[PDB]
Amino acid sequence: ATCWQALWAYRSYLIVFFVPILLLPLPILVPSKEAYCAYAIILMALFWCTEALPLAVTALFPLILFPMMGIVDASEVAVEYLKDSNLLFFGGLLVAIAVEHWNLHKRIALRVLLIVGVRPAPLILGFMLVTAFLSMWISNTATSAMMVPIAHAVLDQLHSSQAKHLHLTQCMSLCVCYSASIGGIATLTGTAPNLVLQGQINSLFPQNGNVVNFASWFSFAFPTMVILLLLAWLWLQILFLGFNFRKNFGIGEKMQEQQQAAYCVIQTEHRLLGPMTFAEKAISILFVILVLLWFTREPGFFLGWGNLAFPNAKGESMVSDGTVAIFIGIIMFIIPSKFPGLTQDPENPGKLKAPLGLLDWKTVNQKMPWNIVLLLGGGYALAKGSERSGLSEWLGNKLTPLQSVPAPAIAIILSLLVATFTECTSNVATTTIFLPILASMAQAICLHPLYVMLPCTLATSLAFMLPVATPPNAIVFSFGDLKVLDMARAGFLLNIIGVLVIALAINSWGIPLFSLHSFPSWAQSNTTA
Amino acid sequence: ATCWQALWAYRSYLIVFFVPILLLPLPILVPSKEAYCAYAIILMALFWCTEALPLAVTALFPLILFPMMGIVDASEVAVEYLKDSNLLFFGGLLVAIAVEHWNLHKRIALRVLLIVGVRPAPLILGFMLVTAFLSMWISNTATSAMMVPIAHAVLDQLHSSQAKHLHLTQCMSLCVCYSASIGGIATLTGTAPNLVLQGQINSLFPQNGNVVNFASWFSFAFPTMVILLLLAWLWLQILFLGFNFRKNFGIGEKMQEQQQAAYCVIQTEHRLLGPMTFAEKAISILFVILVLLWFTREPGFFLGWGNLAFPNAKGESMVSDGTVAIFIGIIMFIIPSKFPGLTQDPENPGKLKAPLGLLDWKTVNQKMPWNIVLLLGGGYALAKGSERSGLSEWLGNKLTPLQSVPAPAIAIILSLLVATFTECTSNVATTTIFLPILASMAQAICLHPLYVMLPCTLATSLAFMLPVATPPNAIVFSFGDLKVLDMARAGFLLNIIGVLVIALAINSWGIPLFSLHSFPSWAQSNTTA
Ligand SMILES: CCCCCCCCCCCCCCCCCC(=O)OC[C@H](COP(=O)(O)O)OC(=O)CCCCCCCCCCCCCCCCC
Ligand SMILES: CCCCCCCCCCCCCCCCCC(=O)OC[C@H](COP(=O)(O)O)OC(=O)CCCCCCCCCCCCCCCCC
Ligand SMILES: CC(C)CCC[C@@H](C)[C@H]1CC[C@H]2[C@@H]3CC=C4C[C@@H](OC(=O)CCC(=O)O)CC[C@]4(C)[C@H]3CC[C@]12C
Ligand SMILES: CC(C)CCC[C@@H](C)[C@H]1CC[C@H]2[C@@H]3CC=C4C[C@@H](OC(=O)CCC(=O)O)CC[C@]4(C)[C@H]3CC[C@]12C
Ligand code: NA
Ligand code: NA
Repeated sequence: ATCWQALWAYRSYLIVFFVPILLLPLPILVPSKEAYCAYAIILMALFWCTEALPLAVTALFPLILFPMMGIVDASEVAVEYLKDSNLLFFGGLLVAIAVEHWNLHKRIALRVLLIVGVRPAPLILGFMLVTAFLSMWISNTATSAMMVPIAHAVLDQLHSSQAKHLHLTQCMSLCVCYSASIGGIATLTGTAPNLVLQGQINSLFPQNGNVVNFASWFSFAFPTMVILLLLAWLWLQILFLGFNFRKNFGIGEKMQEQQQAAYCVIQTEHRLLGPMTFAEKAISILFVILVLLWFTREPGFFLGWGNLAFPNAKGESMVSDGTVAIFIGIIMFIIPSKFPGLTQDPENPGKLKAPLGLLDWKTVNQKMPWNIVLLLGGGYALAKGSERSGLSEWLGNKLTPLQSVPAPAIAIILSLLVATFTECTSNVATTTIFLPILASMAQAICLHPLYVMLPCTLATSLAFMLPVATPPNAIVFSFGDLKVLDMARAGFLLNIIGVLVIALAINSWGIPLFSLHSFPSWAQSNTTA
Repeated sequence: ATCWQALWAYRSYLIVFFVPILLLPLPILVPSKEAYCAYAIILMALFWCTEALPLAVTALFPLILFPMMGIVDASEVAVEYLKDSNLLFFGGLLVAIAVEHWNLHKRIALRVLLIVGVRPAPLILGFMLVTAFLSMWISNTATSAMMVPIAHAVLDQLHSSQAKHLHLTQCMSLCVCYSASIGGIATLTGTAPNLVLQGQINSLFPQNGNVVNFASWFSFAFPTMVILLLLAWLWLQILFLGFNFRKNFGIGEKMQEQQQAAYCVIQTEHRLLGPMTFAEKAISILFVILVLLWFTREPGFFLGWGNLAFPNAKGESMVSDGTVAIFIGIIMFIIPSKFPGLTQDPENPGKLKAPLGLLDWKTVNQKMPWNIVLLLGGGYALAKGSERSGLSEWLGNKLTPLQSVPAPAIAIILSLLVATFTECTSNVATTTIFLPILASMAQAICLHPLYVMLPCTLATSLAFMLPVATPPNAIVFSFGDLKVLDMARAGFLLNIIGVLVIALAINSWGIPLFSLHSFPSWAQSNTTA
């Protein structure tokens, strides 16, 4: 009896000791570098899902596993842990720390609740719609980095105004996370695999006639985005709240009048705030300026300030979104938090004292999620180890004996495999590798390309199970009120739903506007006929 | 009156606003990329010395300055902020956090004080000798990362046993910092520019006869190290303590018997500790194993375990010192801090609870100096911007019209310039660039190489003014009780002392054992005669 409670109390130590031993037949029986990288991937996924170690400690495992298995040496694996996206997260969290420190987050959360109201499922739908609209035009990482702290502030105000809590918290966190990545598929400039697909079409089949452009991508990918967003909202609401759809929408007495009480509490808390202080006004202006600079830097469909000022030899911007975030975060240290804020010096009773800035270093040190910086870096290191061991090439060359399958099932199997492989590795390198293989495979069996290239492009964006794929999937672990098992349990079904929605969009309304029953003349080579 | 105290209270804001404006004639009047990188260097040095901003905030300035001046784009400047040396610092600080959390640091500090005694100048000399002996054989960063927390613990125990304090603290911090870099010059494998010099001699002048080897480097560079260490001890003791040399050595009554009181207090505090706990024994064993693995990984003069296991195609180690540090730090999370430590669960009154590890994440998050990680990264970014703008090449090509100078003054001017340029940039890239220029310059004027190549190699190691050069110079800012102006004030004279000691060693006992009055036959080309 107690000898089983001793083993159940020690379960993390038993997992950490026994899971690496049980996977040893994969590197022992198959002596290859692809097998070693697969060992590292499966081990890190199991350690993240069981939470046997902290997240940031599991994230440091490529630093010891990749040099001593021979994939890549220590100096080359160490420069993967701070890229530009990781710095964009750091810079956005500086602004969020400043917003919370001067009580602007309470004012924003109370205005949001006074506009939308206190009803769980419509409030979640409103956050999902705003996040998806923002990630059509700016980066997915920046959208996540400004939308996650706002949703956390709104949830805290809603839970204090009514005095379940944890399940509504998990639902709103995952809804913002998934909306930031779902909304990026709708525009051609919304996420990087879309531009990789346009470049590979123009490179592999010249004289295609610019068949993939802004309007033809929007006409195909906007209804897919809207259908997938509504299905994601419905499934997350079912999984975390009940099957009721009546207390979810707050309908009926014993719900209608216990919401007027919380709404009156919210009105009282909003009235109890005074006028805006100097720090709140300065941070509001800087926040608006940061979002406006993110819209106009490199919009893709017209020419931004990052193309006019600061171009490279190809006309692209040398300045990125992380640069603008670090710029605003640095400016916050040099602006005084109160302008005639001259305090008499207590340890020097003849001098005055200047006020602190909108940010000081000890607040930033206490409030920054350093473990998420390490988690994002560990994901990047896993992806580079996957592309340097030859595992991505080995997984790409498995899609070639998929030829002996009828055509609507080829795309479904392909989308399943591409979403699953993207859960381990990156998504831009997979789109770089997989598209020539698929283009040759479709040229072999007299099938139109973009019948297999479009589902492969759309499937790299819809991966929802692990924090290693797509930096939004890491950013929701910042406030520490969500487990990885919640994300995997919600994301496993959402991958399958995304696969089915892609199949509906490619077998209906994708066939007319791309002429997918034709085998066009710009795809003919000397091998076809 | 008060209108001057308002301006004096606001002096950091005035510095931050006015220093970038006053330096604008350098990029405006000289429109070049070398001038832009020099602007960034001078601006960051002024912001660090005035402490107008926090150290880690000034360290983030290459991320905004280098893409928007056109030196290097955002994605390439962002991957400079986490290299292997920065990770070695992180991994060593994990072990130091574990040592302090379980009160092993108090036991170590009390044993050190019971052995050495309570006398300031001999205790400082003992720390300097141990640090210099350790950095002859292992990395300078690892030596600094384990010696700085121990010295801090010893200073805290000494100041509590006597109840000035701050000046003795600054003296011991700078002494450990400077000893870690001074001791690395004595062996051929002690620091990386020495091996760069041996490789460049073997590459530029083949059939030299292996004139630079282990024994001939040790015979030249060991007395230089000992003389420079004694002069550094004397100068730091003069600058931070008094000119007395009698209260510094604790000699004479009113000092002799107020030290027996503190020594008896130290004996009482050591006796009041009990036996060692389980956590203290586990951390002591892991600390000894980590130091023994650092000695034997790649010793240079024999074959280590990193050459036998884990070699690359050239036989070098794919595993580094940072890998071993991260390995030990990861192991500390999985070892229980008490073995039958089964606590009855308070929030679940039918189950037990396993103990926490030797490290948990919230302790690491509260205690890690994240700002020093950012400071080391900002230094690496400054160095890469210096080598990509062409500023290092431009500073190298200035040493060529030094030909019209008598020979003992060429080496002195050269060592001054090389130490000053190393204060801004790195030291391995400067040794890579400057040695062919100096070798051709010495072939032009019938002068022996290694009369100019040896002072250039030795001068890149002795730079003591800024945290950007040599990662030990950043690691002493971890405990926040030292300003950059203290380091600059102490290091400015120590650079000149190092230059004079190098001149003494190259004009005495370097002339016999390298035959520096000969112009040998392996340096002749078709241009000489
Ligand atoms: C589509 C539904 C969306 C529901 C809302 C979910 C997303 C909310 C995102 C909020 C983003 C805030 C950005 C930061 C603003 C900085 C400026 C600032 O703080 O100034 C002080 C400002 C005013 O403070 P005050 O002076 O104390 O009132 O605070 C604010 O937070 C700005 C005002 C709130 C804006 C909410 C907009 C919501 C989106 C549209 C909702 C449409 C609902 C449709 C149904 C309506 C029925 C009537
Ligand atoms: C040359 C002068 C050097 C002066 C000392 C400055 C540098 C001190 C570095 C200390 C490094 C400690 C490494 C970590 C040890 C882990 C093991 C551990 O904690 O085990 C428990 C161990 C014993 O604890 P206990 O059981 O409570 O006594 O604690 C220790 O800290 C180890 C014992 C102290 C070692 C000090 C050695 C100092 C270097 C040689 C000094 C020579 C002085 C010449 C004049 C002598 C006059 C009589
Ligand atoms: C949490 C910390 C304590 C690490 C936990 C241990 C395991 C997760 C790792 C660390 C070291 C790894 C080993 C490092 C090196 C090797 C040798 C490697 O040997 C080969 O087959 C290479 C053959 C060749 O190079 O010719 C096989 C995998 C293995 C055993 C690895 C298996 C997985 C190990 C034991
Ligand atoms: C602390 C934060 C608010 C930054 C503080 C401002 C300055 C430290 C920096 C930031 C932007 C910098 C500018 C960025 C770009 C340029 C354009 C650059 O233009 C050229 O001469 C390039 C000519 C060419 O490319 O042909 C000259 C330097 C300058 C003014 C830089 C001068 C120094 C500035 C003003
Ligand atoms: Na986007
Ligand atoms: Na060394």
